[PDB]
Formats: sequence, structure tokens, C-alpha cells
Amino acid sequence: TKKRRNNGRAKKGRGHVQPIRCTNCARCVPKDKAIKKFVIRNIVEAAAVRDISEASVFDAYVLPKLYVKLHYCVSCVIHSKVVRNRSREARKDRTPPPR
Amino acid sequence: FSEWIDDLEADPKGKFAQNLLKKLTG
Amino acid sequence: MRAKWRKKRMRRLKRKRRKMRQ
Amino acid sequence: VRMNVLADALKSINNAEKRGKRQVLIRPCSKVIVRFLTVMMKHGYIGEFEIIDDHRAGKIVVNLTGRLNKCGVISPRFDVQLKDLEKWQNNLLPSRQFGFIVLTTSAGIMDHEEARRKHTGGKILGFFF
Amino acid sequence: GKCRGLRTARKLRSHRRDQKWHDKQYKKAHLGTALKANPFGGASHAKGIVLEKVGVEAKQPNSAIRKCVRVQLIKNGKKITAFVPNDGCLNFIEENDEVLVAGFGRKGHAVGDIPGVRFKVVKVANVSLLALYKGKKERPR
Amino acid sequence: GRMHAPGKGLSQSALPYRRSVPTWLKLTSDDVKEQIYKLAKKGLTPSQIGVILRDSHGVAQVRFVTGNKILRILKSKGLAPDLPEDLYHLIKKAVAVRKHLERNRKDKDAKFRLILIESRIHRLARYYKTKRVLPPNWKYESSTASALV
RNA sequence: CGCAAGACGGACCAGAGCGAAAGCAUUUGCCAAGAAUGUUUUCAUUAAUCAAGAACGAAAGUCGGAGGUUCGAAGACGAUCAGAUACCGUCGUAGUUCCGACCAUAAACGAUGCCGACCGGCGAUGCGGCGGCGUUAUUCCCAUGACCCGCCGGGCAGCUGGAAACCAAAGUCUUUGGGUUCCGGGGGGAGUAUGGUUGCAAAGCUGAAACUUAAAGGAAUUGACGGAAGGGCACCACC
RNA sequence: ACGGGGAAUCAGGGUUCGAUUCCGGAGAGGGAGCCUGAGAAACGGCUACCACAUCCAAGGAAGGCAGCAGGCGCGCAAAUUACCCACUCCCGACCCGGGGAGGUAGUGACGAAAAAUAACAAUACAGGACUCUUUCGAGGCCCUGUAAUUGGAAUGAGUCCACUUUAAAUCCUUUAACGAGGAUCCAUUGGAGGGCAAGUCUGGUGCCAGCAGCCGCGGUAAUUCCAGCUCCAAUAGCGUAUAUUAAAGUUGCUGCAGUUAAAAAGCUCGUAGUUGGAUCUCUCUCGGCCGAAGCGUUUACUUUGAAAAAA
Repeated sequence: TKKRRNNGRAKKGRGHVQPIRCTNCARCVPKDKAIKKFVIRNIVEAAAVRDISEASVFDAYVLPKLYVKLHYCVSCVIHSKVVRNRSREARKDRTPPPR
Repeated sequence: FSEWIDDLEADPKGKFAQNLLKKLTG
Repeated sequence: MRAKWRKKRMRRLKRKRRKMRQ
Repeated sequence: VRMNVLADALKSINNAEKRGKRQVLIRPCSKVIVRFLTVMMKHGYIGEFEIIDDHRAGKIVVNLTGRLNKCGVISPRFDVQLKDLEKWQNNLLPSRQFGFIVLTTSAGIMDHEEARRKHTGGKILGFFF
Repeated sequence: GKCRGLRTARKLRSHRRDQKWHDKQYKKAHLGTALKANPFGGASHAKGIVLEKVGVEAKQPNSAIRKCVRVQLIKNGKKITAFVPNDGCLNFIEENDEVLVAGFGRKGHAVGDIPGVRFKVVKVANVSLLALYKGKKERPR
Repeated sequence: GRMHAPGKGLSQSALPYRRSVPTWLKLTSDDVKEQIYKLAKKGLTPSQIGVILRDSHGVAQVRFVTGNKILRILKSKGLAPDLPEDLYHLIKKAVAVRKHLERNRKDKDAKFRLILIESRIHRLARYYKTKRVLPPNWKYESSTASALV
């Protein structure tokens, strides 16, 4: 039967969507179907901040950030536990997790 | 009536299933 | 059998049959 | 496109009565539509209605009483002879006590009882009960 | 949807007659291939000469041996397997004696656990199998 | 909806209930007709004539003041085009897309749109041949389409 | 640090737009087209659907001509496993790119023909138009662009009768008739055989029967299982 | 596939069948050509070929049952080489002759109608039946029958009589002589798990034999097989096999379905096809209510009127 009303993708009112490659396996997944994360992390982990800050030439340097756009196929996104299977009623929820 | 009920509920799907259900009220 | 491979085997049989026929 | 405006008028009336509304807007108006509504109103099913006159094709605001179970059109307008009318009312009417079949006949548009009284067959427009 | 027009009678009739050919019984009754493939040639019974006796194994859920006879129909010279119905009735039948054979009751469909047998022996040696079974008559000398 | 497009638009003019000549219009029926003849002599199709009269001189509908439609007036005196305005514009659009197709033979959307325009032209020409606005042997053909515009 | 090739157009990019569908994303110019809105313009039934016919139609594939950057059917090797010549890794030929000619098939899908009415509500969003307090930007006399609040029209959506899953259409159906096209008739045999037709080929379109079978299948319940996820537990589990 | 009249369900609509006695057509083993005649391309007429076939003295001659009966053959499948012109009619020169047209018997389950196989005890019983006074107690006031002890009355199936019947006649009908108490003057066919009415009673068999349209019974306590008993269904009738109709709203015009069960063409143009918006209320003659005469723009229509064989 029809598991999802949008077929698990965001394709409405168009025929073809250019595919992208999963960041793990390089699987061809449509850009709307793929699961996209936008990681904005510190280039230095919170454990290594103190050493590089102490050894910094410039006081108040504010360390830069790593910006990465991660695309996942459904299989890799399930395996990496980014998304989980949800109940029939909780599937419909579109609100991102509160974090 | 009770004997038919006993025979039916002993083996509700065995060989003596359709006949007992029919004999119940028909 | 998977239907795609069933069709593929049928097509291969047809190709062999038409090769045998002149 | 919009063919057989009588079908649209009757469908609009039926849908408005299903929703319990007190008034329904029918557009476009037509001579056949007005005659059908008059036949309906003589039997107390539809109550008074008012023809809004715009200069192209009128509309009709039809008051509604909850007295109409169903109003329907018959397409195509089959030519029904007086000997074959009993079969048509057996097919279309809920019982012989009530319900009407509207025929357009050489004597005008009227129910099947008037068509039998006037000994006129014609073409079936629709039915209501 | 279906066309509802005062002048659609040709379209309606042509569509109905074309769609009737997608019906199993209509096609088997009117196409003609079923009648040719019928061993009886469209008859209800047929007389044949018993080619041999044979035992067929019943379909898996129930186990037995059905005592059928391979006969050859006189009219068209076809080979048929006909089920001798009752018990000990195969003893009433010998080799190369004419038997009247009818259908099995399912119009060419095999009946019961018997695989691929759609005929039953009705009469053997011009005397009914029922009469032999009930002892009313004997096999002619 | 549209006969060759999936859209279904409600946009179109809405004539008021009153059919009378408006109060603001002092321009008499014969003066309106004279302006119509001057505009048509300048070489304007009935649609453009009506647009100009409604915009600048000010007329609700020419049919309300003069009693006849603009194309009918032009025919009555006689300055109307040999072939109807809408058919002529459809033929011109077909000619334009055909001329574009010569140096853009890889344009397969222009080919589809030309087919649509030619289907519209054929439908309109059939209608006009029905009503004697066109001769019964009037054909639309690419080799002579530019001869009519 | 440069230089040369091809390929591709990230982030912006969205249940957003356009297109008949296939499909379409770097700037600019040219060419032709298009919907929607506005319209007190024009014609005045010119219309809806469609046998036949026709245009287009992903990828792959075929035939010629350019170029081989990457990836890569086939193939050659390299790897625990009982066995890859499978999944993994390294190479790698056709192909992947463009220009002509074919091919006309996809889970070509919304598995939902098109046109026309009627049928609840809501909040958004795209385009056009209308109305309006206020804040922003081009000299201090305005429109206008960006916001803000509504309205109307069209559009992809979202939310809140059916066997049921579900659907504001899959509703207005035993209270059964708006118009029209294609199309199905238990499961296999079988989209097979054969005939016709198209094609360079692959193959496409149209398409049975003998025979066989009492089920196949749809939706949902309960359990059991899952080399599925989450949370707990046991020295008949481990550490 | 000879056509039609017509035959099989009735919800309405329909779906099939019509070789078959009535009306047409066609043919006489297959073709063809003819004579005579008002009428034939006739075949119970001819001619000659093709295929079969009959006598022969081997020179020749004669053929046509898809007429009536009968044979052979084919097949699942179909009657006795009966009597008669008495009826119906036909033919003829005819009141008179002839008619396998036709009639009347023969042949059994084509089928349809009607309709036997029984109607009435003292008796003990399982009962009950209007206020039963008692579980130990009036029960032909009302009814069913376990019956090795019963009784009268009725009658036709049958065999015979009278020859009514009919063209001798068997036939129903009629009258009469015999003709019933295991009224032996003996009712069968198919079933008993469900569908679907009626036993988990007994004995045998032990996944065997077999039953079972379907689902399913049978692998030593079978409600299903084989038998006994008992019972129910129809009944002089029941079973079976194919065809067919309703069931089948599983062909859907009435009246189906096409998201996921089978299914919407990949998409859009397109001619035929189907469908299509509002809108129209001294013309005419004999006597100061009449036949004629109608282009009202032809229609589809409705509703009358003749004409639509008979069965």
C-alpha cells in the first residue's frame, strides 16, 4: 500500500529532479528525496579549544567553523541513525526535533 | 442444546464443526 | 523468478529461435 | 463544456438540499429550467424562486424546503410513449404513492400524471421526489 | 465513463460485442477452438474401445489409486482416460470391450483429486455399470 | 479552459447592466462613426479601434451608441479587411514561428507551438468557411501564408 | 606557480517556478513562443472528446563524424567464505559528451484520462491586479522598489464515499443518466506461439489456443520472526 | 446459418434456440442441357457427363427413398416392410375411379393432463384435550400408532360377456361374471458432515477399497467408504452426462469496474464519430359556420386512423 502521501520525497508539480550523490556510498538519490543535513561545527573540537587558544598569536581570534552540506540516501541515513522509523501516526510529523 | 454446545466448543473447527453450528439454531 | 529476468530469458529464447529460422 | 444546463440546475439543487441550505443559486437560467422548477413548486417541493435578470443569461435564486429527497435529470431525453411510462416510473420512482417524472410533451412540460391525463407522451426531462 | 447519447447505439453495441470476447465462457462457446479440441466432438456421451486399464494417483492431500481405463473413441479415434466409478467395477470391465463414457460433471474440468480425468465410464459391453454393481444384470457371455 | 493550454482563466471584460449611452458622452452616434472611419483609414483593426475609442474619446461600447458593432459599421460603409482580424493575426503568428523555425530547426518547442497555432487556424478557417466569410476553396498553406499577411 | 582538455553547473535550491509529457539551474545578448492577471476591446458558437492520421518522448541501444576529463556494462587481476567469474578494491573497452539519422520504450507514477457544474473550514506560498495605517531607499514638491495588513483570479501544495488503507475527491451512486476517449472480466499458459506491420539491428505495435488450476490477489487485524530501531533485564548471559 | 410466424425466464431490460407439421425459398447422388405444357430448366420426365451401382448369353439393357414402410452404414441419439379411402381434402371425362396426401390402429417412460398402491376396532398402551375431588384413579367427547388375538363394508388393476366404437376393428365409455388382509394385487430413484432435508447407531475396511459437483472424509473408537437398521426428498417417477436460460449488477442500455484487487494510452494535436450555452407568444367558390384549395422552412417526434395471415 501507499506508505506516504508524498512518496517520501518533496516532488510536487514537476516531473524530474536532478539527482545528487549520497555522501557515504555515492548512491544516486533525487535531491528532494535525499536527506540533507547542514553541519556547522567548530574547526576545533571543544576538547582541543583550550590548547590552540592558549597557543594563539592573536588574542580574541574566534576560531573559524566548518560548514558541510551532507546528503544521505535513505539506507545510509537509516544506518547512521540520523533518522529512525516512526509509528504510522508519528510518521506524519514534519516538525524538526527540538534538540 | 447443551450437548450441541459442548460438541461444538470441544473442537470448534474439527470434523464436527459445521454440523454442530447448523444444529444450534439453523 | 523476478519478472525482469523472466522477460530477459524470454527475449533470449526469441533471439535464439529467430537465429535458428531463416 | 457546459452542456444540458438542466442537469447542472438539478444537481445544484440536490447538493444544496443535501447540505440543508435554505437557498440555492442556479446559473444559467433557462426556459426548461423555469418550467421544471414550476412543476416542482406546484407540488410543494421547492417553494418560491426568483429569476435574477442579467442581460446575458438569467440566474435563479431558489428557496428550499426540506421536502426534496432527490431531484435528477435523465440524459439523454428518451422519447417515452404512454404505454412505456409505467416502466419508467417503476424504474425511477420510490413508490407509486409519491414521486414524479417530468416529461416535456407537445402540451408543455408537466409531470407524468398530467401527461397520462392529457394522453400525451414525450421526452423525459427528469424526476424528483 | 460510458457514452450516453441518443445516437451512440452503434458505439454501445460494437463495444459490447467486442468486450464479450474477453469473457471465458463466451469465447470458449463461440470461438470454436474449444469444440474442436473436445474429444466428444460436442456430444454428451461417446462409445469407445477400452485400450487398457490404468491406475492414477490422486492429488496430494488425499491418497488412493483411481481405477481408470484408457479407451479409444469410435467416432474420432481419440484416446481418453475414463474413470470407472465404483469399487469392483473395474473387475466388470475387460480389455477391448465397448464402453459408453460420459463427462465427469464439470464440463471438461477435472473432478476431485483425480488428475486430468474428466470422463467416467457409464456402460460396459452394452450393459450399464450400475446394473452390474447392484447385481441386477451380468456381463454377456 | 483554454483550447490548447492546460490553464483555465476567468479574466475577461464585464459589460454593465445598463445598455444606454453614458452621461459623459456628448459624442453623437454619427461623430463616433466618423471617428471609427478615420481610425480604420489609419489602418487599425476593430479591436484596436475599440480600444482607442474606449481609452481616449470615451465610449462604453460602440454598439450601444451607434447600434452596430465596429466591424459591422466598417463592412456597411466598406473598409473592412478581406479576411477576418483574428484569423489574420493567427496566420501572422504562424508565419512568425515558421520564420523562426528556419534558422532554429533544433527548436522542438517551436514546432509543437506551430502545430498548435496551425490547428487553431484550421478550426477558425473551417468556421469562417461555414459562414461564408471565406471562400470555400480558401486553404491555409505554408507556401502562401506570407502572401496573406 | 602556471598551461591544456573535456565534463559539470555545488552552496543559493525550497513539498518553490516553468513546460503537453519527457524534462528544464553560470552571465549576457538575439530569436520566436507561453500561461496567469487587467480589460465598459473585438469575432459572435467559432465549442468538449476523439477511430484514422500526426508532433514530441528519460535512460539504454543502433549507424556515421568530432573529442576519450571522470565514471564505467564486457573483460583482466587483487580479497576472510565451502564455492565469484557477486557484493569490496585496482585497472579497464564500448558507452558516458556534442553534431546528424534511427529507436519509441520506463514503477514514462498522482500506479488516479480530459472538459463542465455543485459541495465545509483554515493557514501559508507563486504570479497578476485592487485597497490601505505605518517603516525603509535616490536631492526638501510623488509615484515606485523592499516590508506590513487584507481582497479577487489562476497555480503546485499543506493542514484539518470506500473492503479498508485512505480520498475535498477516489464526493454529489440501488435516491443508480452532464459530455466524451481508452480500457478490465478468476490465476497460470502469456504479452508466449503465429500472422500482419514498423526497424540497420536490438526490438516496437497488434496479439491467441490447446492445456492446467481452486484459488491467485487487495486492505487491515492478531501473533510469530527480523543478521530492524528504542528502552530495560539475567552469573541457567557476558565482562 | 434455410428466413419468418414462433419456443424456453416473466421484476424491468434482456440471453439463447427456431432441421421440425403454418407461410415463403431451395433440392432431389453432384453439375449441366432440354422436350411437352398455361405453368418445369420437373428428376416416382428425358439427354449426356462425374461418382456409386443392377441384370447379361458380355452383343446390350436398366438406375436414382432428402415419398411411405422397411434394410445397411453412421453415430449418444430416433417407430411396424400394419389396415383404409370411412373423415379432411385433392385429381380426373367423374355423384361412380384413384390418393403411403391424409386417416386409423402398432412401437415406450420425448413430453403434457388427470390419477390407484387403501377408508373405518374391543384391546394395553406415550400422552394430552371444558371447574380432572388423588403422583397409587370415567380417557368410541378429540385424535397417532409399538400389534405373533381382529371385523365387516368399498372398489379398481386384472381375466372374461354383450360388438356400443370404427371402413371388420384392439382404445376409452357402458352393463354385467369372477377379482383384496402379509388387501404378496409387496413403489421406486437418490441421499443422511456443510452447502442441503435427514443417524456422531451397529458391523467391516484402516490414506487401502472407495466417497466427494465444492469444501473435504478414509492413516483399527469413519456422522462421509462397504453393508444392516433407521430416517428425508420427489414420487410412477427419480439419477446422470453435455447444451442452454435465470442465478450473472461475473458483459452491466437499465446496470459493473479501471489509486492500491484485472485495468487510464507516456504526452499532446487532430478528421470521421458522439456531444453541444441563453434567447421567438375580393389569400379561399352556390346561404353573412361548409368539401375543395395548403410549400406552413422538409424533420425527429407524441397521440389518433386505416394495414399489420392463421395456428
